[PDB]
Amino acid sequence: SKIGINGFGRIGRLVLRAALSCGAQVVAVNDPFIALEYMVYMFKYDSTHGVFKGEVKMEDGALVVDGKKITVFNEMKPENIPWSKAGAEYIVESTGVFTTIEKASAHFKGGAKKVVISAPSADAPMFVCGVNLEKYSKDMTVVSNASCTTNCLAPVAKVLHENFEIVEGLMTTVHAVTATQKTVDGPSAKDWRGGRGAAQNIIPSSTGAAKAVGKVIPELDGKLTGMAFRVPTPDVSVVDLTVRLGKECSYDDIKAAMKTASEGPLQGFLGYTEDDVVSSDFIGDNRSSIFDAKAGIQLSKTFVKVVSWYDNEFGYSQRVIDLLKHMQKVDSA
Amino acid sequence: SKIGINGFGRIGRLVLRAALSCGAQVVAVNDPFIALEYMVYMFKYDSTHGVFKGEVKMEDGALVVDGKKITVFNEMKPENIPWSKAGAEYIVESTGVFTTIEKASAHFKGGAKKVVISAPSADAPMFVCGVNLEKYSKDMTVVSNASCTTNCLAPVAKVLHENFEIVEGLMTTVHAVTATQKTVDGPSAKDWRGGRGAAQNIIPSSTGAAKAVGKVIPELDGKLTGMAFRVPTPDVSVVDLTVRLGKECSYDDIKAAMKTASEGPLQGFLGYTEDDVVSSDFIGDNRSSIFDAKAGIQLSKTFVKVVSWYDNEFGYSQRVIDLLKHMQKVDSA
Ligand SMILES: NC(=O)c1ccc[n+]([C@@H]2O[C@H](COP(=O)([O-])OP(=O)(O)OC[C@H]3O[C@@H](n4cnc5c(N)ncnc54)[C@H](O)[C@@H]3O)[C@@H](O)[C@H]2O)c1
Ligand SMILES: NC(=O)c1ccc[n+]([C@@H]2O[C@H](COP(=O)([O-])OP(=O)(O)OC[C@H]3O[C@@H](n4cnc5c(N)ncnc54)[C@H](O)[C@@H]3O)[C@@H](O)[C@H]2O)c1
Repeated sequence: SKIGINGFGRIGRLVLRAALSCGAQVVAVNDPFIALEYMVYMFKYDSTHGVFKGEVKMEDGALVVDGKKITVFNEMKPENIPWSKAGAEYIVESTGVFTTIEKASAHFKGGAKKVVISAPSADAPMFVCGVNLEKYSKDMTVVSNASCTTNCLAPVAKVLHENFEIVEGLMTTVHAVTATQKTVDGPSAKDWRGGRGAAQNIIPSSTGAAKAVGKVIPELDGKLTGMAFRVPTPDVSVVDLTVRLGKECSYDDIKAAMKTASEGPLQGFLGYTEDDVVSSDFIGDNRSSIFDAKAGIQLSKTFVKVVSWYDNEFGYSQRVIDLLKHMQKVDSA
Repeated sequence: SKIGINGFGRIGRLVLRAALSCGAQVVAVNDPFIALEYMVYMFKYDSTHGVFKGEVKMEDGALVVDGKKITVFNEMKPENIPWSKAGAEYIVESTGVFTTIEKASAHFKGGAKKVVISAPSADAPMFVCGVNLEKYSKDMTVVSNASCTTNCLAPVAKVLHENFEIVEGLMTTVHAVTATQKTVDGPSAKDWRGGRGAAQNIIPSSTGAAKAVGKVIPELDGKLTGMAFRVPTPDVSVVDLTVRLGKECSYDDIKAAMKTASEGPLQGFLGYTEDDVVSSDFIGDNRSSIFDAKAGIQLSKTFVKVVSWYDNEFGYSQRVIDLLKHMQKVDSA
């Protein structure tokens, strides 16, 4: 394609990494609070996933990724930052704060052209590879890729709602740690989630599963809402989902619905292991939304329980890249 | 006496809790980030060491810590922040930045007088219990309380030296705790110490061991040096040591010298016990530096290896307080 990145730190690494092996092309990297030498060791060496490969070294004004000429920009606040340099018309922002068109688009001034991001957003285009279909078209400057939780779910709905329709359902996600969770105990910050923890506590926490879903698959777009529980589980996570249903259920029926369908188009999204209680392995299995039958599956007529999953950290990597290609083609096509 | 604190965070809780039960009088803590309501829940709230009795509450812009009317100060930078104002005559300091007369006296600025600090202090009076003896006189306005490690350590010498003089001492800490260590993997900041962990991956690193020890009896100063190992362990900690000396030995012999002497002057510092290898229990055992014969022991005549215990969180506290009383009385005199 041809792109650059906000935040060498988690999501990025792969974006860069996946874009390289996974998808493709060339670029540049934007990270004040991480320097040249670092980019190398850092991106190369990561606790969750293992190590890199290739060569993680800097030569000429920059870092050499499988020699695919790459660079680092220090800058705080995109504007400040070039981006013009290299010509990375398609940009991926991990970030945190940076949510919404302004700052996103702002990016443009410094350079940019198209912007697609890691994280939900109230104002601005919202997306994911699952149901995205026709949604995104040239009209577009910027778009977003559903949260770790969100992207995973959108898929689940499809076969359940479309095939089973769906009325009234709620949820929880037992999760693997994000940047935000701290060691020992102490302060915290916004929306709180009491930042008292790490190794000691199973921590209650919330989310925008509804909104995201709805917009990803409106119809739904209200018939859902959610919350969550964080554990020391560093990398990787699973979700529990609840629903009531019009067409009558058979646990045999459901997991199958997904399976057959699963086979289908969806691919980078789906899964279905009858296999057997896999904890949280995945973690670089190489799967998008990926679910299973049995697990803690349970059944009755109009009411049922289902559970799918995540391998967030990474998994998100592949559908941003997934989109970047869709995006790429779409726009310039 | 009369005190105030730099940053409601770890040490402080106790700093205060203790000073409250253990020592006394009262205070007002300093912190732009940590707020009013916040404080009470926070302090009162620690899975690690526990939950507080009495009651932690916010009134007329003050915290009611076991009644004893209390103040909270919102300033970034001491100088900036009042002191005297609230009647805070002695001031302990909970940070690394602030270490040294520069910022130190600063507190004086706002309105202090006596300063006492969590952590070593190359520039300025430095100290520990055992050796702290006469050392501390009105002469000084500010003194530094050694690191978690160091205080636990200084104990070693005392016995090793007087017991065997000693011409060669070295060491290793099985450590845990401290924020910097970030979840998963990323930046970290100055000095390296790789904040590349938590649960997965242990982290090499060095600090306050040999070097400092000296001031608490330089005699030894030189015949020593140190480095440390950190486990995902939240709180508690163990030190290992090695030395060669003037002899007359047996692991039995040694523990005995320390035991007897242990009882002796030192008491609230030292120990012995036994209990095979006990464990990292001592998480609020209720003692300073505490060691054990058995735990682990190795022997070769003019050379042996030993181990000790320092519950950093809870431990250092008693000792700083321990000093707050000494200091106090010391100067007023
Ligand atoms: N962490 C996950 O597992 C995960 C999963 C899915 C989505 N996300 C999304 O990723 C984003 C952050 O997650 P991450 O762990 O991959 O990020 P990260 O915190 O590891 O990235 C932040 C780092 O990027 C660099 N950076 C670039 N621009 C910066 C700026 N303006 N200010 C400060 N630092 C800047 C700095 O090195 C900074 O420390 C969030 O939007 C989050 O919702 C994260
Ligand atoms: N952690 C230990 O086990 C241990 C043991 C002995 C000594 N110490 C000493 O404690 C200090 C840090 O360790 P800790 O975890 O016990 O402390 P903490 O990090 O975890 O305490 C820091 C607190 O100060 C606040 N703060 C932030 N910026 C500040 C500023 N500019 N001025 C004042 N307060 C500010 C923070 O918000 C937080 O509440 C170091 O000086 C260290 O040498 C720690």
